[PDB]
Amino acid sequence: NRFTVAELKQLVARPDVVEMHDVTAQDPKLLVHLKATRNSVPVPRHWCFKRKYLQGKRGIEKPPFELPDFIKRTGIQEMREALQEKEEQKTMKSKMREKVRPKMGKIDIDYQKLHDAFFKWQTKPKLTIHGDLYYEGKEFETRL
Amino acid sequence: RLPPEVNRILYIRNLPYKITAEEMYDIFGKYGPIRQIRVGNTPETRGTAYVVYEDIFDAKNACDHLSGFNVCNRYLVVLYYNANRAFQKMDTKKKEEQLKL
Amino acid sequence: SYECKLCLTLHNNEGSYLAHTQGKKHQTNLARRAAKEAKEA
Amino acid sequence: ECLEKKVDMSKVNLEVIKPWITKRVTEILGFEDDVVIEFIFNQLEVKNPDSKMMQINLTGFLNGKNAREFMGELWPLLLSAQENIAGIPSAFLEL
Amino acid sequence: PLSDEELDAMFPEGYKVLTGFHMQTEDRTMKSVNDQPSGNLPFLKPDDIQYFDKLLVDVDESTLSPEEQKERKIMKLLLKIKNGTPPMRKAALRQITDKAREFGAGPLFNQILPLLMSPTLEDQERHLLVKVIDRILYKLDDLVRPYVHKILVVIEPLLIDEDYYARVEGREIISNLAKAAGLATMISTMRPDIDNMDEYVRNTTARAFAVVASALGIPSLLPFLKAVCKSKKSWQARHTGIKIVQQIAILMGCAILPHLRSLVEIIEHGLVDEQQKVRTISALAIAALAEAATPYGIESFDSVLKPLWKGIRQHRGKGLAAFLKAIGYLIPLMDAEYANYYTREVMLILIREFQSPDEEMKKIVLKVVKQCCGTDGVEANYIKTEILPPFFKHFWQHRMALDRRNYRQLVDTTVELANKVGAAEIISRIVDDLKDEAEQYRKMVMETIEKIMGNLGAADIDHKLEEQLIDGILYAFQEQTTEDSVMLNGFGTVVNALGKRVKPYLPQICGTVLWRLNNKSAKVRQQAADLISRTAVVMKTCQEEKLMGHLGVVLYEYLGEEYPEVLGSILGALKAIVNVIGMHKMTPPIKDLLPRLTPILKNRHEKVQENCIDLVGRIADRGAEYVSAREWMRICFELLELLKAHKKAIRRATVNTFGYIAKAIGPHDVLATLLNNLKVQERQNRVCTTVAIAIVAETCSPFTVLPALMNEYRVPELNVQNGVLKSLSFLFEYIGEMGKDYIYAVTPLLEDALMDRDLVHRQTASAVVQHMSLGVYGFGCEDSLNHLLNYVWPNVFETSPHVIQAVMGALEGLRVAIGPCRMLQYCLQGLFHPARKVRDVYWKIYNSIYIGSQDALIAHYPRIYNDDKNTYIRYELDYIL
Amino acid sequence: NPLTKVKLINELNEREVQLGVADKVSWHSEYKDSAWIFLGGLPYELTEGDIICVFSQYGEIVNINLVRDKKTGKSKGFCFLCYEDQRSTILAVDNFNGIKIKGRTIRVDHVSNYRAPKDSEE
Amino acid sequence: AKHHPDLIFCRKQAGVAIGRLCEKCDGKCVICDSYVRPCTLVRICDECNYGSYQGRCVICGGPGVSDAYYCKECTIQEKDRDGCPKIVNLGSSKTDLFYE
Amino acid sequence: GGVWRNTEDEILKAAVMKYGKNQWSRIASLLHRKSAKQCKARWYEWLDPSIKKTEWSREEEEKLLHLAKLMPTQWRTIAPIIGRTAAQCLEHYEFLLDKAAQR
Amino acid sequence: MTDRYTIHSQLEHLQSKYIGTGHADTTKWEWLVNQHRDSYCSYMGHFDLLNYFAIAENESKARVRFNLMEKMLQPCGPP
Amino acid sequence: CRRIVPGQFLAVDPKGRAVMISAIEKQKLVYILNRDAAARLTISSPLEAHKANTLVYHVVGVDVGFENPMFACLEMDYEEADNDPTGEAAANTQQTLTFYELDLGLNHVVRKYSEPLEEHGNFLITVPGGSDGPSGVLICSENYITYKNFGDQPDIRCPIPRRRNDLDDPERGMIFVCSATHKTKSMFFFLAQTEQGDIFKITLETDEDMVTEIRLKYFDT
Ligand SMILES: [Zn+2]
Ligand SMILES: [Zn+2]
Ligand SMILES: [Zn+2]
Repeated sequence: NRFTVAELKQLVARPDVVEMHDVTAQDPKLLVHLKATRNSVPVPRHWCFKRKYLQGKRGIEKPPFELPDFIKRTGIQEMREALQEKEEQKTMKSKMREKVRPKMGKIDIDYQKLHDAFFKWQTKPKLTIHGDLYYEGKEFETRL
Repeated sequence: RLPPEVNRILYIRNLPYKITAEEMYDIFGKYGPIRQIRVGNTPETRGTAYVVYEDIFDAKNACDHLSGFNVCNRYLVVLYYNANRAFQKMDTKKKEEQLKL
Repeated sequence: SYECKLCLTLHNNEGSYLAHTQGKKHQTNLARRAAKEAKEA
Repeated sequence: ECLEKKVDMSKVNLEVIKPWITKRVTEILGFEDDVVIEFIFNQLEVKNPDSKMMQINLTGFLNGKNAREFMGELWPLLLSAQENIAGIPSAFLEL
Repeated sequence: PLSDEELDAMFPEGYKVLTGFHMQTEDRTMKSVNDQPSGNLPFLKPDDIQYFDKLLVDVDESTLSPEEQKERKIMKLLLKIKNGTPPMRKAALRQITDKAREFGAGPLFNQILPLLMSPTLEDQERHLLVKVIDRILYKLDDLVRPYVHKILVVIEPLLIDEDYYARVEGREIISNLAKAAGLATMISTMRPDIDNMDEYVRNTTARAFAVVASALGIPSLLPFLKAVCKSKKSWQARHTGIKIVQQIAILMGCAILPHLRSLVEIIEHGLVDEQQKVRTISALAIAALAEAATPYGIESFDSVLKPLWKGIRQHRGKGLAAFLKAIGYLIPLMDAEYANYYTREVMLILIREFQSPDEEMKKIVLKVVKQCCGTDGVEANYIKTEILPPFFKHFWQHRMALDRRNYRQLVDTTVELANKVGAAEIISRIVDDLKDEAEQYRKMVMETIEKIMGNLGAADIDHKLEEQLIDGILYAFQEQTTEDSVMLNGFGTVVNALGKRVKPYLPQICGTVLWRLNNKSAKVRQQAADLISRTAVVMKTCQEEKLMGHLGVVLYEYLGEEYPEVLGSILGALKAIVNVIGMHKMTPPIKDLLPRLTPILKNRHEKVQENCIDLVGRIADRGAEYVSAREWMRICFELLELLKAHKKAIRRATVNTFGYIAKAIGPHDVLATLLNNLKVQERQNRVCTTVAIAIVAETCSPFTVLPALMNEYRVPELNVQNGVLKSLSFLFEYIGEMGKDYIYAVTPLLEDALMDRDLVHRQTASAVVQHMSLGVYGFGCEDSLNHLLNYVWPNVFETSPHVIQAVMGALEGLRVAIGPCRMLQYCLQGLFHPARKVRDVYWKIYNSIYIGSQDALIAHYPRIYNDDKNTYIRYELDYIL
Repeated sequence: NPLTKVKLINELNEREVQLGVADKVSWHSEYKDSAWIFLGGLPYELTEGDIICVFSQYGEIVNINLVRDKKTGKSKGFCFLCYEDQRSTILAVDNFNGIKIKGRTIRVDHVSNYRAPKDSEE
Repeated sequence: AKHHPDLIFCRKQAGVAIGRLCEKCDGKCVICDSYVRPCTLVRICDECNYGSYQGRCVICGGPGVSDAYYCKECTIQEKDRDGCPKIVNLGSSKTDLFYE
Repeated sequence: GGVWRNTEDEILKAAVMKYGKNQWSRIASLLHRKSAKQCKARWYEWLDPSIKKTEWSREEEEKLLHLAKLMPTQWRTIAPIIGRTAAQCLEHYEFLLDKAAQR
Repeated sequence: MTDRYTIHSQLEHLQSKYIGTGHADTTKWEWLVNQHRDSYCSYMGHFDLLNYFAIAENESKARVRFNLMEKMLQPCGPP
Repeated sequence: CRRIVPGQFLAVDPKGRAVMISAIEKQKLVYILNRDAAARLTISSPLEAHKANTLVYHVVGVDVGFENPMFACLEMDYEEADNDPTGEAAANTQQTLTFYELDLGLNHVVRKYSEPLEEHGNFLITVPGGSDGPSGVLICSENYITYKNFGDQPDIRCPIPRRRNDLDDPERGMIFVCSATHKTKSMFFFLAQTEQGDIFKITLETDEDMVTEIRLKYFDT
């Protein structure tokens, strides 16, 4: 009832896309035609996987976030890390003291630099085309 | 007097295993007449009995004054069974007039 | 959140990790890795 | 299958068909009802009825087998009556 | 009286027939039998040790073990649900709904159904059991066909239950069982419940026919009604069918109207029968169809008016009352001449039946007087000469204000009587009843006054009547017992209708309030403060501000209360003062009022919190100059502890207070407070500051909250990252079109969010991309959305409901912004994929794109070449000119 | 419908005892100057003497009126009882309602105008 | 609503009946359940607005105070031009809280 | 209630290891449900490392069979005498050896 | 007669009243004939596609409307 | 421009009481037009005329004199054409003219008449009636014009006149493109137009209320 990958490779004018699971469909010809259509993207590779597509990323420890330059040129990062380093040293007596007797003027940087950083100094990020589908690793293939 | 309580029944839990036949007949005929008893075969129901009477006041005399009574050394408890199901409805009965009344 | 690395297992809080020292003993299954590291005992 | 040759209730009478169906439902379920006679009545009120819906509603009451021969007897009498210009089936034209 | 055949047909199997003295105590043989079964799951009550008797022995499954124990582990499930802790309840409920296809219909229903037959139930236990029933109805479709009758004889008294929620649940579960089991099974099941002698099961079975007819439509089982209404062996079947018609007509409103005529052509075969009950319920069915129609189908009831006219001429009793209900419901449907002729020659019957002693006929004629006097026919002097004097003589009593269906109908008729006749003609006849020693009768008169004066007005009341009504409503306010607020809204409606004309009354009323405001502190103090909050509006429109300045410094320090129910009304009165009066011209100024509000903010009562933070928000957007600039910074920490209050009004007002605080004193100091509110471990405190981050983002200008919101993602915690992602979601949701400049800045954050291992980051980022796509629609920012959808699209495969509805919202939001073409290209080579789990999800995504924009896909379809037989080429778009 | 008015008059007294209504406005100041009470649902085996014996607990009925039919009947089910004092009618409508005598339950209501041969609801 | 997935909408044809919202659910959207950017009035059928069901809130079924609205996010997705979004059923929410 | 799951038991082990022995409020300040007294009860009942919660022997059983006959009650009195010291394992041994002597 | 064919409508999970959507086990000819009917309705709905299809032939507008209307029944062929 | 939602075809009662908007498939919506005392137009809820698996070819309004308004439309069922792969079931699925009567007293739309056609028609023409003439619809079809009106009037058929020996007919048919109804307050006529531009003067002349015969003639090019 199901002709195998041999005839499904020989009859189709574009045989460079057919897989071993394409035999078990209910209409393989229009399947491999839409697999050979112009601007479609494939199904991601984890429909047959059993790892829920990201639970294999157990032991890899990544850095938290790389800030862009137009935010780092505003000075909010150093002030935020300084106030966090000041806050981690405080006890509950101080954290209840400046809760009800607060000090202000902590960051108080300016209004114009953030305006010029998000409006004038806007940096275009590195985007990608529609065909760049996200598989599991995708950052250890920076060799290209 | 008391409508909302089903009668002609009495449920017995924590019955001794040494009951051959006689002690349930003795206890349940001490209080009055009896229809019959029901003794289980499952090792849970071995020790759990049903008993059906002929009179309501005998069932009240059993239930109101047998709760917390001591027997051979496995003390029993009484309840009222709730008749709710069956397995086969009966049909093709005549039950005519037959010149009786 | 916490992670056992040879286990490759998650733990939501502290006591979830520090009760994972008795079950699924891969710590004795590193004897195969030690035998690969050194062919003798 | 055989319940699909389309009919028209304007070409058939109704009052000669009712006591026969009363006698048949007396034979099937033993005793006499009046709600199923009016079921057949109200479903044959319409000019284009549904034989499959009749079969479902009569399979619901009966066992499932009796509705089969009931439809297989009630159908060709309606066909033999609607082929005639009078509206009487062959079981009542002869008798 | 029992025989042995019925005796062993009743009981199940598994059984067979067959002064004083003192010595000592002795060592027993360890009499420690298992009275309660082997565990802690619930406690077991002594009435539940019959049905749940079988868990009392340990199974230890061997040599007594067929498959059957798997089909009766549900006994333990019903035990753990019925009396267990709600985590155990929901665990057993999810387990039984996951294996309901495995347990079957036999053991499951014959263990569930006799449990609710016991007379020692609880309403919560019945709710949990019907929860088990309708959560196993989703899995047991087309498998409950023989078991319909045993379900219904257990269910049916839920339809006649006293509470409304159980009736709604009963209607829902019978509708679900009707959609599951079909139509012929219900008709073949509930047919012998018609000829039964019990009227309870007959009435409730007719209601069951009505609710399954509302579930499956009228003409599917309209021949059943036409069959059961015209049989002549007993009147109970015709009574049942007309009762079915009646509950269909009162159950579903106007969808019975297209099938009205084919339903009403039944009903004229009645009304001439030899039974009074059949004629009465036929008149009730005509009345129900006339109430349902409203006002359509007057030429379809034309075969009904003549026996109704004959019955109101020759018959008297309850049949006269049902005929009068039917005619009074039919006459609003009718044209002016015929309805006027039926109105003018029926009022003699109404005047004759005002002497009726029964309460139900009083209710019927009380409904008849409403609808029979509203169109054109009756005039003023006709009514005020002979209709209303017996109406005030015989119906305005104390017994009719007690029954609520008679309490509401009197005022609901008196409203239309005041619409037809006038205002002071009714009021001046019931204005002296405000000084009665009965609370409910004065409440009825007060509801009459509030509805007449809110519908008609107060121009018809002269100087010879207003002091009587004012003194009556003051005397009713002084001597009320319950905590109702209908008299409060009545006084407010009266003073709003008066306006300027209440000017020689405000010193007396305000002196009564100022003396009333102590009153033993036996909880009669919130009424005076609520009365001030109602009378705040009418004193400004009467040119009175000196007494406003008098009572402002009174309510400034009557807020030192210990009762929260009084303090909430004090804060509401001060709120109404701040609303109706300009804020900079009040004698309790904002300089010393908000610091008195700050210890009131530390009260955890919900009404006090609501009124307090609403007044704080009014100060924060209209009085932010009366501080030393340190107070708005020290209350925003206390506004964090103002959260986790369960009303949703406090939690939606407090974020606006945060926004106006940051508008006042700058979005750089309250920002660190709102970001420190993101490590709580508790919900309703991290999302309620997420909304506050959105409000500080949207009230004052952007680019003041966004760099630190980007910075907090570097903190290695789950809750702060989920908070900044959900704050971006509410940010783009609130700004909309202003996100055209910030998409390229948060795209490197959203790629790390969708790259992150946890699914919560990805569903929040899908919400961000959804609200962003709904924000930048039509602006030329399709490149970053096409970048982010390349990471959204592998997250379709998740099976959790929240993340799949989040990514489905993201897909239907990105459907329009980048175009349906890219969505269709993403759908392609995934439609006929052999794995069904990806297949059905990609087909339903294609269904959502198909229903969202069908014609836009017309230019977006690819080419499908021809097979041997059919023509698959769209030849029309192929050729050129 | 024939005996739900028993439940209605019972819910009236339950609402009076729930809301805490004093005796000056508890439904009996509206039916003053009248010792007549109406009965409903009486069985057909009741004579006038048995009705006197069952309702003379709170005072003897001064004026009895059974609905005896003209020629072919014996009774219908209604009755009028006129006591001495109106508080006896108060106690009779508050206490003799809801009881049953040989099957069918009975109901007590007020009349307050005049005796009628047939106006009420069977 | 989107908060409780067991709620189903009415989805019949919309007439000229303007929907209402109670004082507890004022400002809430029907589909997305948001507070900002109102664009389109809510039209419901005649069966869900009839008799005692007039002046009634859409979600909770309480007495209506303000008019009901659609958001602009529901407008440009055209979730306002579908069937009438009157919530009919009430299950596992505001029902068992009455018994507790 | 006091279910005393292992995730709190190992945290209590670490808290006894860090802080001390008669130092209970400071280690019950980090458990969200328990007070000092119940932690004392379990630590002198189950979490002390000198507790021989397993390995039932012959000599201690024959010691306690004519020690539970000297006093029928007072299992906590004889709990330092045996050395089992859990004061509930002695009760389990007593009822188990009386079930084995009856059967 | 019929045997075990009584499948009525069922649990209204989404109320898929819109024709042309399709389900998981949708065959090829079903979605292709819905595609061709959608294309024909796009042709007759737009005035401009009707103009573009009426330039090439010398037929009138109503002729092209009735031809593309009668080709809505079986545009592809028999199943 | 969907298949499901209405907008494609439109019909209205000539007295101005109701208006039907119709799609190609499955739904036709009816609005009731009234006027209130500010001389202002009022529109009620849309009535439903749902009929699944049914095409709509052209909808038109029937002129009735203070009667329940009727809407005539050509419908075609195709479920037997798609469920049967034999092909011949899609050849005997001929058109059905269907009348929808709006009961303003009962506030619904019901299928009153549904009569088949042995030919295939494209659009319809309103005929004015009431006190004016034989109220009905005219059906244009390939080489034919058809009168139908229900009850007792039979199907009056007239073949469409062709030119003498014009060189455009191997096997082709001939339809209309226009109706152009006109009422000159004495009689009423129709300046119909075919696809070549030949105007046809269609004029109804009836002795009784029943139609006798129809006739037409060449008017202009
Ligand atoms: Zn609401
Ligand atoms: Zn929305
Ligand atoms: Zn609706």
